[PDB]
Amino acid sequence: SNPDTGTGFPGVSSFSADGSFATTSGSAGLSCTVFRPSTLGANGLKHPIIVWGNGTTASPSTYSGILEHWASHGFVVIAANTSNAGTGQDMLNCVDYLTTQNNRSTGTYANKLDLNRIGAAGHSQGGGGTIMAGQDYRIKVTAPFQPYTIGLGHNSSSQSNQNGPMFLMTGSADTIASPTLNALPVYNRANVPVFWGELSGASHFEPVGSAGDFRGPSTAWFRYHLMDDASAEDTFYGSNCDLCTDNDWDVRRKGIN
Repeated sequence: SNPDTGTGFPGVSSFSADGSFATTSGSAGLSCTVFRPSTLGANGLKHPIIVWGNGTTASPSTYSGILEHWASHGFVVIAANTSNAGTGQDMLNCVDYLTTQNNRSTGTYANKLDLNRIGAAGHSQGGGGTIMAGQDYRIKVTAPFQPYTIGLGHNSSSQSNQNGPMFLMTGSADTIASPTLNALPVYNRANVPVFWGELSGASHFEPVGSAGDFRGPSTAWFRYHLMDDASAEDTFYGSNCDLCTDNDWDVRRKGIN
């Protein structure tokens, strides 16, 4: 038996493998898709939320592996349907949707959600959208996967106006959202703690589907910040953090030791 998280959720033996929760997916109104535990609210718990923004041209289903993976850990994961998530607006609309649905008398989400534990994540233009959305006071932490910030609705003003800590992921072989042009400015302008991991040899497609080597670390990040999972702290924090000592990763950290 792994120790429970600080917010009362089950502990896990692997961040890269499925959690304990059976999952389902479906519409969350006309503008969003949800991946979530089939049963919400066991043990009187309220579920944290991850909001997702798709890459350019993509749909929620492009990332169904990663999104259902987080759902299996206990997260209610809501994806904006749009293939152009760059302004962050569609993603923040997801928070509005879940807020409404949580505050209803009855419904799937009625008094089942922890609105104080919302994070955001996305790929490419959706990673840019994550940074745009990450300015909002309701977004506690972000995880942009290979963000595209040099066009497609991005406003670089957002980068110095983040609400909470960022786990910036890039691939060193990403030629679509080149990290020098797209991620280095984000890191430099950030007003919050930033953990930047650049996965060695990773292309722009690594985040697709089950998100490959980004899956485990992104799960650790949200479990740490949204679930107070102590066991995840050592992935990011301390001099010899797991990412820091793993040669697959090139790490830069700002406001984190």
